[PDB]
Amino acid sequence: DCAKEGEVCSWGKKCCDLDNFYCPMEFIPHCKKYKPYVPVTT
Repeated sequence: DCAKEGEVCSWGKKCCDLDNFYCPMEFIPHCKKYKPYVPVTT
């Protein structure tokens, strides 16, 4: 079992593909697809 795209991650579950998806930092994070290659300060 895993959290698909748009599914609650972190406290909820672990995103099926953490490599292609990331878990946001909020009250109820949702699996979101991303592909960064040039991270910047923030």
